[PDB]
Formats: sequence, C-alpha cells, structure tokens
Amino acid sequence: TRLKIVTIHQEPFVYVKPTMSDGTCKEEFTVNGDPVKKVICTGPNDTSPGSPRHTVPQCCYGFCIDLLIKLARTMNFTYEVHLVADGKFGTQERVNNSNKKEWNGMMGELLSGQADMIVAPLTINNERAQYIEFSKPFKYQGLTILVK
Amino acid sequence: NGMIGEVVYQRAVMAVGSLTINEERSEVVDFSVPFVETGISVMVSASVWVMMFVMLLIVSAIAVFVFEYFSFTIGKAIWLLWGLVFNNSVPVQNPKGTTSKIMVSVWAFFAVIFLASYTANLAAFMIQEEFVDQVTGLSDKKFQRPHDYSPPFRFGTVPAGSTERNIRNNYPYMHQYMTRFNQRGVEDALVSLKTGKLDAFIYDAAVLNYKAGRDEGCKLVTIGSGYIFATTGYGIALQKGSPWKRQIDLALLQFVGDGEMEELETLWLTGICSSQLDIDNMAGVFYMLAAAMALSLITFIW
Amino acid sequence: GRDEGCKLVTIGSGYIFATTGYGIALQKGSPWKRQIDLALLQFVGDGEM
Amino acid sequence: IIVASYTANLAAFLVLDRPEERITGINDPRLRNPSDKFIYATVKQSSVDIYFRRQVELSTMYRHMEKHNYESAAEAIQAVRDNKLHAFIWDSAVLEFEASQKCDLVTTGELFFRSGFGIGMRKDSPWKQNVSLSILKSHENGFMEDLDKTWVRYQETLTFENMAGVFMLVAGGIVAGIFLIFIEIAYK
Amino acid sequence: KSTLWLLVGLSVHVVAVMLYLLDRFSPLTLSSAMWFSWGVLLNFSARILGMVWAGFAMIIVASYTANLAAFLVLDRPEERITGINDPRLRNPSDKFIYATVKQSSVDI
Ligand SMILES: *[C@@H]1O[C@H](CO)[C@@H](O)[C@H](O)[C@H]1NC(C)=O
Ligand SMILES: *[C@@H]1O[C@H](CO)[C@@H](O)[C@H](O)[C@H]1NC(C)=O
Ligand SMILES: *[C@@H]1O[C@H](CO)[C@@H](O)[C@H](O)[C@H]1NC(C)=O
Ligand SMILES: *[C@@H]1O[C@H](CO)[C@@H](O)[C@H](O)[C@H]1NC(C)=O
Repeated sequence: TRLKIVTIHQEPFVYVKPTMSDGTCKEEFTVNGDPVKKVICTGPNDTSPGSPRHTVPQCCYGFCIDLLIKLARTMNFTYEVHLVADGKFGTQERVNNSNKKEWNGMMGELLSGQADMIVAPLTINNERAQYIEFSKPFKYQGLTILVK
Repeated sequence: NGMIGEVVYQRAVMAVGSLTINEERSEVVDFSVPFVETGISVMVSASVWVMMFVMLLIVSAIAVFVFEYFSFTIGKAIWLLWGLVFNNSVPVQNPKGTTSKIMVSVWAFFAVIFLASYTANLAAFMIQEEFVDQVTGLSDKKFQRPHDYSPPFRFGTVPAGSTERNIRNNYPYMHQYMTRFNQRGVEDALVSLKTGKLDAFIYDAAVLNYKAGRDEGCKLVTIGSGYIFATTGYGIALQKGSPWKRQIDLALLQFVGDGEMEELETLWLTGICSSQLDIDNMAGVFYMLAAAMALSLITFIW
Repeated sequence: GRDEGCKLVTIGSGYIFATTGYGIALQKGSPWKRQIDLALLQFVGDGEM
Repeated sequence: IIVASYTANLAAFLVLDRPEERITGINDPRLRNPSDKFIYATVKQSSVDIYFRRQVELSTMYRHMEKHNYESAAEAIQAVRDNKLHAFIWDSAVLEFEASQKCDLVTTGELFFRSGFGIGMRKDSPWKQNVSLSILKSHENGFMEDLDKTWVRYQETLTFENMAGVFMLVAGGIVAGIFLIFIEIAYK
Repeated sequence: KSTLWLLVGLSVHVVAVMLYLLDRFSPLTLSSAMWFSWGVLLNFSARILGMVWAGFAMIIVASYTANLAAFLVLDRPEERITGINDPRLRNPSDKFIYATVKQSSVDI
C-alpha cells in the first residue's frame, strides 16, 4: 500500500518548485477556491557534469499529481514520489560491452526495482508495451511543430 | 444483447466490429488498447481615430495661423479638412494662402495613402474567413433547460447506446427531455436536421466527423473535437483470461507506429469541408449618423 | 523538385527532344525478358508504380 | 492611371511575397531533405527518437536531429524563442499549453501519431486492474473535465507599415513650410 | 467550362429632405439642397450633416471596390473534378456524368 512513484518535470504536468525555507511548500490557492495539493518529492538538480549530487525536498504539483491523488483517494494506498536521476524518458540503447541492451530513464528506475508505477506523460508505443504493461490512456495527443 | 452477449457467454471470440469503450463494459471483458480518438459531439448546423484627430487639431491651428499671418478660414478649416480626406467634389473653400495650399498638399497626399491602406484593410477583411458557432459543449445553458430560451428545442440520440448510458449514469434529469424526443436511424438524424424538426443530435464524434465528409452542401458542422465530452477510444473486445490480448495490443501499436494506421485514416475518412454581409459594420454606420443627428438637437437651441 | 529558392526552371516537358524511357537491360537471348516485362506491366496496371 | 496602379501595387506589395511559410506538419519537402538552416530537433533519448528510428522513410530527419537533440523542453523553448533554433517537433499537448502561455510561441496544423498517455506498471502487478478501471471511472464523470478546467482548458491592417517615415516627414516639414514663408518675408 | 443599393437610395432621399428641414429649423433652397444631396454621394449644422454624409459617401464605394476585388478574383469555382479524389466520383450522382469508351483500356 506504499507504491513508489517516479516522474519527470513536465512543464504543463509536473511542476517542480524549490521549498520556501526547509521542506515547506507555499500552499497557494487556485482561482476557484481550492488550495493546490502539492506533494513532497525528491530528485536531483541537473545534469551529471553540472550537478554531481544535489537532491533537496521539493514541491511537485500539477496535472498528474492530481491524477495520483485521485488514484490514492479511490484505491486505498499511500505513496512516496521521487523523480528520475536524469532528464530522459527512456530508450533502448546498447551498453559498451557484453552485447546487451539497456533501458534508461523512468523504465531504468522501474526495471531496477526502484519504482513500481510511472505516472508521467508516457507516450504509448510498441517498444515499451513489449516490456511493461500499460493502462488505458487519459489524454490523447499527436505530434506537431512549434514556431515563432 | 448483440455482440457482448455473444462475447461474454462463450459464443464469440472477439469484437473486431467497431465499439465504444466505457466502464461497465470493461468489468466483464478485456478490451484491447485503443487506436482512434473517439469522443462524443453534437451534429448541428483604436488609436488611428485619436491621433488623426490630434493631427486635425494641429492642422486646424496652423490654418488659423495662416489668417493670423495674412480670408474666411477663421474657424471653418474643419469643414474643408475632414472633407478632403474623402475627396467628395464638394465646394467648400478656395485657399488664398500659400501655407494653406502646401498644408492641403500634405494632408490630401496623406489621405490618399490612408484610403489606400483602408482598401488594404478591406483586403485583409476579405482574408478574414469566419465560421460562427453557438454552443460551447455539453454543459451549455441551452441543454440544461429548454425553457431557458423562448423556443424549447429538441435533442435526440440513438437508442440503447453507450451515449444514453453515459447520460443515465451522469445526468438523469437530462435524459427525460430526450426520452420523449428519440430517433432511430443514423440517416434519420440527417433527415431531422435538413428538415429542421430536431435541433441537436448527440452522438460519437468520429462517426459524425465521417458524416461531415459527405454532407450535402457541407451545411452541418459539429462542435469542436469533444472538449467537454467523453473522449474515449475504440478498441477490440476480447474475453477475460484470453492470451490473445498481448499479441493484439502489440500488433495495434505496431500498426500505429509506422504510418500503417495513417493510410487507413487517409482512405476511410473523407477529409473535406462573394456577397455583402456587414451588419456589425452597418449598425455602426447607422448609429454614428444617429449620433450626428442627435447632436443637431443640441446645436438647435444655442 | 527539391531545390531551395526555385530559381532554376526547365522549359515545360522537353518538347523538342527524344522522349524515351528507362528500362531493364538484359542479354540477347535470356529467357527472363518475357517474365520481367509482364510483371512490369502488372506493376504499372495496379497503380503501384 | 498612376494613382490607380499605385493603389493596386501597394495592396499587392503585401499579397504576393508574404511570409506564407505554413509548414503545418511533417510533409514539408524542405525538411525531408534538410539544410543546415531550418534547424529542428527534439529531446535526446525520447519516444520521438524511437518513433523516427523505426520508420524507414523518416530516418533522414533522424540524421539531422542526431546533430541537434537536446535534453529538456524548456531549453529548447528558450532556444527557439530567441531564434537559435528554427523549428521544434514535439508532443502536441505541451506545445498547445505553452503557446497559450506565451503568445510568441505558435502551434500549427497537422496532428500525426495519434496516441495516448499511459501509466508504467509491471507485468502482473496487483495494482493493474482497478487502476485501469479507475482511469475510465474518471473519464465517465466530469473529473477529467475538472482537471482539464484546472490546466488544459484553463487559458491565460494597422495602417502604420510604410508611412511611419512619411508620418515623421509630415510632423517635421511644417517648420520648413513656415520657413518658406519667412523667406517670403525677405521677398517682401 | 446592388441588393443594398435600394437602402442607399432611400437614405439619400431621407437626407435630401432633412437637409431642407434643418435649413428651415436653423436660423432657391429647394434647388440648392437637392442638387447638393445628389452631388455629395457621387463625387453650420447643415454643413455638419453634409460633412457626415460626405464621410459616409466614400466608404460605400470603398466597400464596393472591396467586394468587386473579392468577387472576380477569388471564386474560380470547382467546376472541374480534382481528379480521382472527387467526392462526386467516389459516391457519384447525376451531377458529374463521367464514363469512357465502351470496351476500352479505361474499362480494363
Ligand atoms: C543547480 O544547478 C547547477 C548546475 O548543475 C549546480 O551547479 C548547482 O548545484 C545548483 N544551483 C542552483 C541554481 O540551485
Ligand atoms: C484503508 O487502509 C487502512 C490502512 O491500511 C485500513 O486500515 C483500512 O481498513 C482501509 N479502509 C478502507 C476505507 O478501505
Ligand atoms: C562507455 O563508458 C564510458 C565511460 O563511462 C562512457 O564515456 C561511454 O559513453 C560509454 N559508452 C556507451 C554509452 O556504451
Ligand atoms: C480490485 O478491487 C476489488 C473490489 O472488490 C478487490 O476485490 C480486489 O482485491 C482489488 N484488486 C487490487 C489489489 O487492485
């Protein structure tokens, strides 16, 4: 009943904010009469050459955090949200020797046993579904271009 | 009844025929991964005037200064100034001063490119292609009460479908306004809209977008893409515990991730669809002259 | 059909020229010609070309 | 005839040679065989990378994007924002959010690879059935619509193009026109 | 391979009477004001009504120039077929009567 959740800082979905003084979130309201249900999340600062080890308690909120709060409200379980140790979703890359494939990113921390449920903007394709099971989608999109 | 009674009761293997997916269907079977985005929908049918006035004040002050230099251009320079913006061929005043003539040669030459820029604005108005819409979605004030507007309009769906069960599990009092006003066929909704007997028609959005590709004259346009709506996906039903699901899901995601679904979306989905109408501008045209004749009652008594 | 700028345009379709085609060269006497030509006309006829 | 031709071709000055680029999607042949000026990329080691690696007719753009792929979305937003990049292929939801946030960023036409957002699980985890039913439980009522109200649905001619210097000349030459009259003072 | 002109003709004759009415109100006029009202739209409060009608004069011919420039330029109609992808050929009617030579190459 304590399922480990991993995610990544997505700009419309998972807002990551530094805490105010020491592990405290600025509990702001919405524009409708509801406080933003932030959650205490852990994760690194930045890239490995830039940040070798900088993990502070942080405030994660947004869309998928509210989805996880809805799931923990419906199904009877607690959780402990951390983040991934890089900035990658996860691909199928050969390691240096032994002729062996590897999955990094969120599937990397999943298949290593460090996570149990990935709540993230997870794009459904054939390659990930061969190795992990998916649920039914909750938001449908495509692909497009951003211009100026 | 129908397909699900053949699937659940051990008489059919899978439902390759197209089927919506909601929650209580999924409790007894195992649906595959969806492949097409199927919601539900409803098939229905500033500074120029200020700074030109400031320049008008400047040019009128200089026109007064012409007579201050050296002849009835005392206060009636406005009646020539804004009149020669339009080149109305009206006898107003013959400028006897060289300064006034050079100032008119500046002003009217600016007015020529100003009216040419107004023709460019009208060409951009020709570029501006509009398509007016009425209803935002399912939670409109039209739908919640027919007496909210003076005609109580009529909306209908297809019987015994998933849309009716979504209504009966989401909006019970909405259902009784449609229960008297049902309809049966797919093309019966087209008949009811082209005859105007029925106002609205709530149905799945993708099939209505297909029917929009063959509308006679393309006069029926839906509302958005299901923004305030169900937003599910069509998927192949199976039985519970069937090992075919792991193969079918990977085969569908193989079909999507290489453009093989894209050719089928191109083929079996028809992706199709000089007068005067300026009543928003004609209202201002009549009302500015209404204000101009309303100022006449002020100018009468004084 | 892929040049940027499009500053180089030909003259119509080459109207005063040879107007030939690209084929498959075979040796004089090989039996593959009759089998290849029917398959090429089949490739034209089904719109796959 | 001169003012008619001038009024015609000043309107035609902004009709013929417009910036009507309008790439709108994947089917631009300038991006099929790309130059080193139309710069476009995505996140390195993402789902877009595998989606363009599988398709054998989209590998060439891959051989462009292997020189340009980035790590975070916001750095790519800032790079295309100051025109260091020139295009950005990405997921439609994030782009339609951030174009609404900042109006300098613009989304465009095509919506290809229609897929959905999943939740990573194990093979036979006991939290598979009721969670997959609870997502559609959120679909059937308006709670997904309420979450769209929180974030997704939640929002946030000028006739001065070629006559600005003419406006400056009108605002400036009045002093010279009165100086002509000061010369006419010396004429008298 | 005009409609709203009657409203303009009614409005100009409303103006051609109310100019003389304001000339009576404000402290041959019938030959002056009528010829003025015919002359403005075709190229002190009475002068105010004259300059307002003169301001609304040129917008009429400007919009007429606009919709003639939009009327004989844009709508070159789809009297052609647009090839094989014609919706009147995928599911045809008597609108586009299309066929070929009987027993020919197109039939094969
Ligand atoms: C986080 O980022 C930088 C770069 O990785 C790192 O040097 C430092 O530890 C942190 N600084 C900030 C801005 O908090
Ligand atoms: C939920 O979880 C708590 C803590 O494990 C347990 O004691 C309780 O029986 C459960 N109650 C409900 C509402 O299912
Ligand atoms: C192999 O190992 C080196 C040292 O860690 C590293 O720089 C290199 O990227 C590795 N190559 C891969 C990813 O197989
Ligand atoms: C799912 O919900 C049902 C409700 O009765 C329960 O019996 C079952 O154990 C649940 N399974 C899990 C662990 O999700």
